[PDB]
Amino acid sequence: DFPRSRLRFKEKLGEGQFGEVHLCEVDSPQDLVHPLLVAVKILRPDATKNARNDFLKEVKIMSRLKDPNIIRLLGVCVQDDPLCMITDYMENGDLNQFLSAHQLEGPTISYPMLLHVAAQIASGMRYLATLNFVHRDLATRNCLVGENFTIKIADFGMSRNLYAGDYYRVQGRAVLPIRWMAWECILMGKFTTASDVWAFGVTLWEVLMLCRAQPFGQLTDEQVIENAGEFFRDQGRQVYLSRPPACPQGLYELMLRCWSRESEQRPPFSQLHRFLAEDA
Ligand SMILES: C[C@H]1CN(c2cncnc2)Cc2cc(NC(=O)c3cc(CN4CCN(C)CC4)cc(C(F)(F)F)c3)ccc21
Repeated sequence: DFPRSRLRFKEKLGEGQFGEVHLCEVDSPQDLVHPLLVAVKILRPDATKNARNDFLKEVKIMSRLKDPNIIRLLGVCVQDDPLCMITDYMENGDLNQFLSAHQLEGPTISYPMLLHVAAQIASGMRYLATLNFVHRDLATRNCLVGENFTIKIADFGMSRNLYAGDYYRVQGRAVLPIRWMAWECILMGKFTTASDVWAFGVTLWEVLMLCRAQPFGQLTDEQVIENAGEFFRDQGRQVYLSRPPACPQGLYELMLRCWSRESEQRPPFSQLHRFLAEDA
């Protein structure tokens, strides 16, 4: 596994129950593939067996995820306690905070740069599909920003209090990000690659809004659940996210295709990348 002796503390990026996150420095990297900045999630020596089990299930998943636009697992420290996972560290935080702090061309962001960010997301989602892996929680909050506008798709679960509003419970049953979920996810619980395309659609709406508003921000969580019912009903009472001001009708009709009632009609990520890379 990874030598703990090679991890040099810099900052405590945060804490929670059963663990805490650290930013560390690694000299002369001859373990991975001038010191390298790494992100370390460490399990508390007080953590429950349920907490230990969840950590090793998460390590198992991440170990297969190897793509330039997906968060890499550099290593683990599982042989002894406390258990830890080492990922790449993305200096500019998540895409939501990154976009929220910028204005369109407080630094600026250009329309081609917005599309370039949305292109990395599609190319990344394309990879997970080739592995037949459903993300289940794609949104800007779950996208990390690095040097030279690089985007790497991550998943924080429901660990950050900042995004508590993006999740609807449903107890007790299942805490869900309904505002990003397709109609079939809400009514049936049928998560697929085709429903990830719907989430991608909503994510591209977020990017073109520059993370300024929450999807269906004027409607209640119950009203959004009601709206999934109208897509199944197909009588013309179904509603959609409005066109962002800085969005041409062209790119808007793309978002609309991610919102086709039939999952077969929704375009795949290979097609979504190619359009975001060619048409502007
Ligand atoms: C080190 C620490 C801090 N870190 C950081 C902080 N600041 C700047 N840079 C980096 C980011 C980070 C991220 C993770 N986990 C992932 O990235 C993730 C995990 C899975 C599978 N789990 C989903 C959640 N579920 C509850 C359990 C299963 C899916 C996917 C993918 F499929 F989307 F790729 C990626 C773990 C630790 C850390």
